[PDB]
Amino acid sequence: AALVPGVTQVDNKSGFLQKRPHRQHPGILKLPHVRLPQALANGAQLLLLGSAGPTMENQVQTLTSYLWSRHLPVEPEELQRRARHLEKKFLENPDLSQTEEKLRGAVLHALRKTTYHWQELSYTEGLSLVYMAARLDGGFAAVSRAFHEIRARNPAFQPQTLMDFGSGTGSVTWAAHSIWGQSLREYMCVDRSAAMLVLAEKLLKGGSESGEPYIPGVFFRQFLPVSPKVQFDVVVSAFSLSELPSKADRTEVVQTLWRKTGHFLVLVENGTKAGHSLLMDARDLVLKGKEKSPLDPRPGFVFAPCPHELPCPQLTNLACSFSQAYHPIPFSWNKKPKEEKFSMVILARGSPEEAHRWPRITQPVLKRPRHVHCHLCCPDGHMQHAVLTARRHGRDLYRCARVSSWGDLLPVLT
Amino acid sequence: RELPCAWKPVTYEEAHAPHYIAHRKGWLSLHTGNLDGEDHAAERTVEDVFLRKFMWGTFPGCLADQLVLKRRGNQLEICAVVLRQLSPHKYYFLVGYSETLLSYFYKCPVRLHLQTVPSKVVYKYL
Amino acid sequence: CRLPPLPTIREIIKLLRLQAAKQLSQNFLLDLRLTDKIVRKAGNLTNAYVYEVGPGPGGITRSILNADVAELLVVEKDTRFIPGLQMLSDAAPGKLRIVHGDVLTFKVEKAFSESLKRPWEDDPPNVHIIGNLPFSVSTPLIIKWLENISCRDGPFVYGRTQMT
RNA sequence: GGACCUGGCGGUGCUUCAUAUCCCUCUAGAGGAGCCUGUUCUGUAAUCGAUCACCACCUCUUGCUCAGCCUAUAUACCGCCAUCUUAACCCUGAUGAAGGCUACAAAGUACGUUAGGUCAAGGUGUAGCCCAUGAGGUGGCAAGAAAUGGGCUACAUUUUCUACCCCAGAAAACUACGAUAGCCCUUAUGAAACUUAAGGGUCGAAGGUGGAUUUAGC
Ligand SMILES: C[S@@+](CC[C@H](N)C(=O)[O-])C[C@H]1O[C@@H](n2cnc3c(N)ncnc32)[C@H](O)[C@@H]1O
Ligand code: SF4
Ligand SMILES: [Mg+2]
Repeated sequence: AALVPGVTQVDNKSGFLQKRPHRQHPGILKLPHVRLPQALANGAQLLLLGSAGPTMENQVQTLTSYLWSRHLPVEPEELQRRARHLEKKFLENPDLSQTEEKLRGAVLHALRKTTYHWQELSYTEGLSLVYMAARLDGGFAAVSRAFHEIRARNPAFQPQTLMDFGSGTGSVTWAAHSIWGQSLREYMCVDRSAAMLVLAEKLLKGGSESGEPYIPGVFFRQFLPVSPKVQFDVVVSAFSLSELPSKADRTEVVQTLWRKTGHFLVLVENGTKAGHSLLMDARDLVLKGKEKSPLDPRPGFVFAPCPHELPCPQLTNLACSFSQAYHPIPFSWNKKPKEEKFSMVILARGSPEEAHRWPRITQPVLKRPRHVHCHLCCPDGHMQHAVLTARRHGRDLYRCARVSSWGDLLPVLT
Repeated sequence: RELPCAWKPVTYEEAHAPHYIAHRKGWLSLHTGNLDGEDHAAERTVEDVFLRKFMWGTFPGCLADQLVLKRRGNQLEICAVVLRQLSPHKYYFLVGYSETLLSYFYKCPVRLHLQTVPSKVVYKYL
Repeated sequence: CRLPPLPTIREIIKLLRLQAAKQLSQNFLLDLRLTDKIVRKAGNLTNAYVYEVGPGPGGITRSILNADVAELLVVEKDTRFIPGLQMLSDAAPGKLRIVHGDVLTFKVEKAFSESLKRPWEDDPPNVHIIGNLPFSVSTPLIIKWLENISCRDGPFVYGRTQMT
């Protein structure tokens, strides 16, 4: 509990209260509506000029819904447990107490239900175009929010090396140039699908197979470089680890990315239970280092969004996601601004900068007459459902909560 | 064990779709309210909804197929299709009960026309 | 020292604007391990001044740069690899001097400082030439450099410069 | 190691063409005004937010009634929607992998899922504050500018007014055309009309045909 009525008070460092209004209190991390660069927008529209009819709207909606509702691959352990349970249940039933071979077939038939069919998506040129038109803006917005976290809290950071695993459309590269464009000199992009590499190159050349790149220093690769010697300043993986077919692949990929991380490792996934579980698996992997004597001996910690390194309090049943609003790319079906729901985790080398860490709001703040509802993940490792009022917590605390929003930090001490 | 190893009867009413109501199906409720110039359509609809809920709750698991609610004058005829699972004495008890209760709730001479079938009369498998 | 990745074959094809693997008309050593073997066979280059020729993608360039050379002079004839070599130069500040021109015609006697010129009778004068060039141009160069040794001019104004 | 079989080539190029959408052509509009929207930036102690809400100040107190609260929770169920998953026979090759057609015919025939939304209480619960998430009062708060995204009137002569419903008379580019622009007043409906709608008067603004692109069509 980071909020005890009457005890906890605002942390006034740099005199923000006296020298600044409350809407610009340090814990504000809200990003305005995200608009894509004109270059990327024109390139995407030019590349989809060939075929942007009614079929494309249906395909985009279907693909987006399929990606959003897709579950993690079911490992053999849970399938074995389910099979044993259903086998016992069928043995109990006199009608279904058939022979073993017949029984096993019925259990398999019922397991075809109550389980998710995970299928690898083979992204060809057509499916690459559909995924582009369906997720370019959303990925850009999510990655922009993730990077804005780092800047807003650490504006002295001037990266020179970026790597992107599962770089499908170049969204991470575009955001990184839009943000740290004056210090980055190389953009390593990795993708097993050749069609996406071609599409990203074409987009970077203004939607034309021949042109001059908007962003200099981009490298495109199909295989993940595996070597601890080459260490990047920032490593990013956006909506990529969910494509891997098994937990072992996620384990090895996350270990490699952490080994090749210099300052920051950013993981971004859909804001569902599956993505949250995947990101917590990656978090527990990185935090609980198992390498006996790695080349880089620096420790790691969670820079965002968690104010602690304990197991997540929401991983039992619930999730933890954030929202970023953005202006969708102009199309025959994109009119109104949208909201992207995504889960994120940033792991940084070294140790926490100070001990005055602040709670994170993990849910929309609800404003009501003379009180505010905030769901706060405390640095002690617990959630707190807080109703802030001026009389109980103080005028400054109440006003700071009044101006705060989803994904902000509440500046409290003791 | 591992993933690649792994990798409904309907009655005539149920089988046909809503775009066949005047082509293959008919209307379960039949009354003059919806005709041009006639009034009290909403009252008839509310009465119909209550009738269906009550009849399904007073004959649980007995109704094989949907009710047919007919209206002639102030008469109210509930032509129902039920099963032969319940005892006939209980059927007679419930028939008298429902007739009297609905007659006194709607202030009209209600009447009930059970038709028992051995089992659900399936048309297709969807 | 953090260096950019070695270009792959596909990047080379796109850089040469060939769009195919059949009009390459060149052979590239894109294994840093063999290049490190070569530079190992070139001797001990610590605090040495190297004059490299025919870098191309730059595997030999990277291998020499990992060794603690004092300054590495590159002569490249293609403008299309100068961007990659400039990125390498940015990665290693002050140890890479890229020059556009022919290796048959470049004048090395002015390239390095005059304090390295050691007498002929002494040991090799702390300057080294390393080269993985096309076989159609490596023979005129060795003939020319043999003539220079006979006259003790050109790259051998510094003394008995070793070649690899 | 020799010979052979099925292949796959997520294959690579060329000649022909059906080559429909999309091009081009044709026509029709629109794109430049004056209404709105959504965003951003700037600025506010505060919200250009639907009496209520917000900001700055104060007051009340066991009170209304063992009070009171349009508070949270469907991330409690239920339900209403929405997302995703759910062959046989007969011949040939020595009875090898394997293969099987000729028409004036030569073996071929047959329910679960969801940090989903929706209590702008469909219902049943669960928690919150209860000298303040309750009840009052006094002031203030009724922002400013671009942009880009798109639903919105005419620019006049094949025009406008009158008669008429197609054989008429006038006016015509500065007393020309045009406003669903502004202001005032009447009527309608309602307890209530700056609120909403309609009519009359006032007014007679831009507009002078708008390129790239670009919107439609059989
Ligand atoms: C669908 S994209 C996700 C969006 C993308 N990260 C972005 O920035 O918008 C993920 C990509 O990762 C690539 N990928 C999946 N598994 C991989 C693997 N094992 N090795 C290399 N790339 C892989 C796929 O080709 C896929 O295109
Ligand atoms: S901030 Fe807290 S609730 Fe959210 S993901 Fe991190 S540990 Fe979990
Ligand atoms: Mg107001």
